Amino acid sequence: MRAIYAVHKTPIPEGVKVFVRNRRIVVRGPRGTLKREMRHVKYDMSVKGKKNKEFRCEVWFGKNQDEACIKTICSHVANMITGVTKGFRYKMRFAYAHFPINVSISDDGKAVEIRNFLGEKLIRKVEVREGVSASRTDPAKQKDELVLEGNDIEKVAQCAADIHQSCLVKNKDIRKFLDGIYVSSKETVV
Amino acid sequence: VRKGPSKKVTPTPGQVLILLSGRFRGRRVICLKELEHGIFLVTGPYKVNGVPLRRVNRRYCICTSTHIDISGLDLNIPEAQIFARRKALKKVKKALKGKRARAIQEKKDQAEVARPENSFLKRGKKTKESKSEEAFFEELKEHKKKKAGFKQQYQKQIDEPLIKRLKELDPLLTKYLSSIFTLQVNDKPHLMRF
Amino acid sequence: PKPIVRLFQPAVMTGFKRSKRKQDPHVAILAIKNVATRKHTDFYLGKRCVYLYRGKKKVAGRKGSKVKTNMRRIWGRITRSHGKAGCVKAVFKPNLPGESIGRKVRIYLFPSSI
Amino acid sequence: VKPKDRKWRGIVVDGKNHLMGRLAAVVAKQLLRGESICVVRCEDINISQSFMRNKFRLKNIMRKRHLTQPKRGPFHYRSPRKMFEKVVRSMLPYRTAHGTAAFERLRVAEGIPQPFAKKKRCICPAAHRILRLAPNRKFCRLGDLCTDIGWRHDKTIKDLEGKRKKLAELRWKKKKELTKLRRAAERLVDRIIPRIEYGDPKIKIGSL
Amino acid sequence: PGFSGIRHYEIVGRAYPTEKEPSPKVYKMTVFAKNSVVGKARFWKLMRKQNKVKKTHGQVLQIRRIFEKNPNTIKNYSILLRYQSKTGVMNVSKEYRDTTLCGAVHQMYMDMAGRHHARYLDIDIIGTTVLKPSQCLRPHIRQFLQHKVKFPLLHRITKKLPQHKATFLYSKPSTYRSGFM
Amino acid sequence: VKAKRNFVEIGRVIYVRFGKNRDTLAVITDIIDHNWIFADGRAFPNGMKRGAVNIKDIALTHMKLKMGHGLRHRHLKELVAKEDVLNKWKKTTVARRLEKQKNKLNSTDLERWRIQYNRRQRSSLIKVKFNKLKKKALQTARRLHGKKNPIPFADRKKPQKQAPKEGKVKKDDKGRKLKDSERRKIKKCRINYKSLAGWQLDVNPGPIAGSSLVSKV
RNA sequence: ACCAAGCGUCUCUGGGUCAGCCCAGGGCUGGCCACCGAGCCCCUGUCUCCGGACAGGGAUGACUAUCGUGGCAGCCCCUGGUGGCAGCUCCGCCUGCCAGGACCUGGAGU
RNA sequence: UUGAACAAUGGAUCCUACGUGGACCAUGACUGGUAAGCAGUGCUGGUGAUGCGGGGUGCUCCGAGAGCAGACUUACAGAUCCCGAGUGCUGGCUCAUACUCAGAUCCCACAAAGGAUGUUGCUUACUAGUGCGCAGCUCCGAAAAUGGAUGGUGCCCAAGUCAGUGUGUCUCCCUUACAGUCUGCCAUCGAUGU
RNA sequence: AGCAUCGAGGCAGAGCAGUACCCUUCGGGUCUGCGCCAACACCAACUGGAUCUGAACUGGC
RNA sequence: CGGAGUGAUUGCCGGCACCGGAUGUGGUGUGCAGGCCUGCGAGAUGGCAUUGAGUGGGCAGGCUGCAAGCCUCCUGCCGGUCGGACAAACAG
Repeated sequence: MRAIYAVHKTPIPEGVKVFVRNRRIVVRGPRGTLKREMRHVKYDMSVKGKKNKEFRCEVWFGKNQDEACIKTICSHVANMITGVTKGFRYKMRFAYAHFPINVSISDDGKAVEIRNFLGEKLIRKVEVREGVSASRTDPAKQKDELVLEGNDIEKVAQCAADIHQSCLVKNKDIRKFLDGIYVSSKETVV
Repeated sequence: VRKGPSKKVTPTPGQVLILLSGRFRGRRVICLKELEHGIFLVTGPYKVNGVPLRRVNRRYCICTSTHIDISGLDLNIPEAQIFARRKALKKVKKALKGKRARAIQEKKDQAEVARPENSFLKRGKKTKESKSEEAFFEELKEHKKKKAGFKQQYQKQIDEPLIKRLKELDPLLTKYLSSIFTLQVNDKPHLMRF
Repeated sequence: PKPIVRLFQPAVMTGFKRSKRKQDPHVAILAIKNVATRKHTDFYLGKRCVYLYRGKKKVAGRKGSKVKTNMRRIWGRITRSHGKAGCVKAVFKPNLPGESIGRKVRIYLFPSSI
Repeated sequence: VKPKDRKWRGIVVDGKNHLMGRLAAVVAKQLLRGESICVVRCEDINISQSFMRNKFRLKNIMRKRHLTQPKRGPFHYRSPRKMFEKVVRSMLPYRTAHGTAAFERLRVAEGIPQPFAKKKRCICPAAHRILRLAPNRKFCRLGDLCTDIGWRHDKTIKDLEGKRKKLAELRWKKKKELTKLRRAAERLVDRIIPRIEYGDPKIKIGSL
Repeated sequence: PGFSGIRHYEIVGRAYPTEKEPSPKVYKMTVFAKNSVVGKARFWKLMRKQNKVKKTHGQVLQIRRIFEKNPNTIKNYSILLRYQSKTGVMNVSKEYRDTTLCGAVHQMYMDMAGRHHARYLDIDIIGTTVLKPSQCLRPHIRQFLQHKVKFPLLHRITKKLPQHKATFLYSKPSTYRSGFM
Repeated sequence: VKAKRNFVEIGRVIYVRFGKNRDTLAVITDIIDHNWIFADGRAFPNGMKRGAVNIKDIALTHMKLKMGHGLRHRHLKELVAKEDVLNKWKKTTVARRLEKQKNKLNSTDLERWRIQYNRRQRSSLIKVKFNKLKKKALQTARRLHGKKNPIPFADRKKPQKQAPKEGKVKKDDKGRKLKDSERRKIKKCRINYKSLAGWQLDVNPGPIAGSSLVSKV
């Protein structure tokens, strides 16, 4: 079965403009600008409003995988809208039983550093993507807390996952030894 | 819209043909009349095309859809005297086995072929010889010369009122016949009408 | 110079009549230019065709030209079609050589019937 | 351009966005029919399946070696041009005189070198990836596969192709201006001698 | 569609009247078969195996190929069939939009071959019917049962005769044009 | 997409390309499914006879009618007449490409020669005039975007020169200037001398906008 | 005498055009009589610029005038040959000097 | 109605010289055996004794049977190229990250139980959703030793797979066997007139 | 064969023009217009099924 | 031969200037003007457009370099072939 038509729409807020051409979606906004070349697919991806604008992704004679990938493209564009309007901010909380994980953002913005993870003398260097700021929160607000804020949910969440996978536990029962840096919340910078 | 039946594309008097082979490849000529079945007398005028009074097989010419309206022109020609036989001693190589069909379809050919005349000593062709390679060569030269001069009479007798007719008809026909027909890379003979 | 004029169609000798593992060297297959359907071969059916190749010694040229040439000619006729994609079956005399395959062959518009 | 290539004449086929084996087969049949072909930009040729699938296919192909002496064994080329030449070889009867004649009419090249950049290149509709593969389907790139198995000259050809494209853009703009003023000349003559076109009932022997 | 290679016959037959049964019952089958040979074949394959009347003891009174009354209006034919698989028999109800009943039957046969690897002699057509657009239960039919269906031609490949199938096409194609050439 | 498209809808005018009624017009009177449509085209010259056509066989024309499914001939012919679809089609670009092709096909030998003689006449002028315009535009490009001699004029050692054979006519050429019609044509084409100077080696002009058309099908 | 081109006879053989018989398909009189209500159609408003959405209502959706179904008419067509919507079964018939017409175009032997 | 059909250059009566008397293959017709390219049988046909076209290759499969040539046409089976014949036409289905690349005409060159919320269809119970199921393809199950084999290449809206279609009609339904038809010649066995 | 034809990218895309703009990373997107069948006269046409072009006749006057 | 149209093309004498490394854009390269750009535009042809003489301004320049004459049209004279002549390789 091939549906003659399927469309998924994403309402665009005011103050944000979503340009799209050749399936290269560019999104402007107060927090900045994003681009995404969703050219690995062959769908319509237009913006079709004057008063209240919407990004509509359409597929003509597609299959259920197309009716699903339309929604995932629309969701990516909605996350770009969020990243340019309110921004993304992932808060990672440190967890350690005996050895204080000492985290240090390097000279530039990049390169989070993890030392004394589980007593190990290794040092975990995680050089963050450009487009995402990592800042260590002061212990008054919340001790043992890093926050990664940006305009690209992909970049921010992948930096969070990179810090996570840098602080992993090997050769031990991971039901015990629960140490690591864990994403405590996926918030917005608003 | 009518497909109609199939017909034998054949040259008519006053039809522009295109010679497919020979000394004059692709030249456009005017079919005058049919001499034998399938052999026609043509001339793309010796002033227009440069093609003299000539014969052509219906098989080495393209029959275009250009008709000249050759009406009212003197097309009488001593075909036997102009075009020699070139095969002397017409039908003697072996003693005739008899022509032993008695009334129809041998006699009706033998009598019809005993009717026509023979190109006599001047208007006939000359078979070759040596005579010190020159006593034949010179005499052949003047024989050919006088035969060409005798043919020029009839050729101009046709071509002077034939050009005055095609110019009278419309003036571009003389350049139409002066131009030679060629095939180029984008011409597909199996699709070209004529 | 005199106007050199082209009154033939080019074709390629695409091998001999053959099954998968044996062949008939008497009937050559020819693919004609811009002819790509069987309907378009009814023109060339019956036409004469010549295969031109170059020797070393000088052989006599055209009939009556009395000048020799390095070209040599094998004349034939297009006898039938072959398949659906515009190939024809032609017969030559003498049979086309073996290094004739993948080579050009001229197909003249005579004997003409239109 | 070197002398032997200065002597070259034939068809130039843009191998970009072409399915490798379908390209090879069209090129092979035409070489057998006697054409000279140069398949240019063999790094941009496409293959019909996933990158990883074709990578493993090439791995298992290069697994094949003569165990007594490999230097005599099946040669596994790292150049996209040479991989393509071997696919075309396989499609041709290269172990006969006419087969090697066809294979030597084949003229594969990488990037777009000069005797072929000076020429109008074409594409085979059959064997073209866009006109052949369903958009649903996956595909890879021969230059990607060849750099995967080696072939240190991808970027070297990318730079040279960028330079060629800049020169081509200059020439394209000059050609645009010249075709502008050539239409100008045509109209100027259309004033003098009106163009007689095929769609005309006036062309006849009572006219003309 | 085009040339449904199937003809519809309404065959009527009985048994030769014996002296015990001087008026045997009369049966009328509806057969969608390539030709009348296969049609009468199927008729007798049902006569035997449902009535114990054999082609050699039976007698065809009518055959009557049926032509479509108005082939210029689209109908929605629901075909109820049964077919044999590697395992046993399965009942199927399918439906097709077509201008002719023989067209819908050829559509059904090629569809069954595609989806289930069924064959002509392994498919047995139980009743066929024509449905009002309010009675078609399948999605790929209900999507065309609207009045003004409308869609573009997007990844088109521009079918063209072999006479001018460019082997080298020195131009640049475009899958999204109207495709006149 | 931002391009405007043609849809397959009841009321379309389609170009039937294959079949006994090839190269004709038709109206989509119904859509069978996503592969087949039902088209009637007997309101057209030698058009189709109300059959079922394949979407691979059809081609979509730029226009469309306001009609319901399966419109009878009585109303469809008056709609195509009132909306003037035949002329609106013959005025298109594809119509003229197809008509030039079909006229080349059905052209006789006299017609082919007349076109060939016309182009052989017009080429004697087009070649010269294109060479003239190209020469003058490239000279303008040199005068604008080139490198002029820092040496002024009448202060450079002007070169050696031959003698006019002592017995030749003078025969001044008046064509040494661009005529005002030529100048207006160039000023209309508004050449980009930036581009004309950016590339040194001469190139061939490509084809022209309507090279493959026949005006007024 | 030989080689080649052409035109014919006869015996076969391949590929075509128009026909003829019998039917079919349509068109026009928006033919006439009776049914159909939807795959809908039309008029409003609002949201909107969406190759539109929804809520209303309307069979004056009348007078010719969207589409279909059952039957009964006259007149016109090249527009076709069961790849069609079919005659007194099935099957269109006829295969092309021996169920009968006019031709076209190749090939083999003679 | 000379009393069933069809066929039939045939019936009767003899004499006589040899070779053979290892067989083998195929099929629910089977028997012994776990089985075997095992052993032993039955009917028929083949191989032996037999070439030719196809199955890449193969004594046995499929077609067909063989004097020397010419023309036409086909069988089995085929058409991405190798390789003659459509990168035919019309609807589907399938995408397979491996070292068995998904798959790819009989024999035959393997695959099973079991499993999958991959996907396409259909039946069916419940009041659009949730259950059972059933078929098509796909995936796992799926391990051997020189490097290697749908025959190679490769193929992915296929060049895989399932159907339909190519009609004395077809825009493209064509290819060709030593087979069918016609012709010439050679030889054989005859008939007729001599 | 006339040994005539050299943009790039794309293919679910307006084309073209602009001495306009952003980096959204230097080829992508935005913006402004419809003159570019250069008067009018088309489709937002465009798959080379195209374009261009006649190898042109014997010497001298 | 000659006349008109067109001033384009080729070759050469100078000098000037400019390029080209994927296999120099080199097939041992390219261009070179009594001019060009922008305004006015006498007149003449069509109902304002076309064509078009000069002229203002600006920018350049072999301050007309030489030789030929290609091409389209018009028109010939003498002499020659016209014996490959009904096809025999694009008449070579």
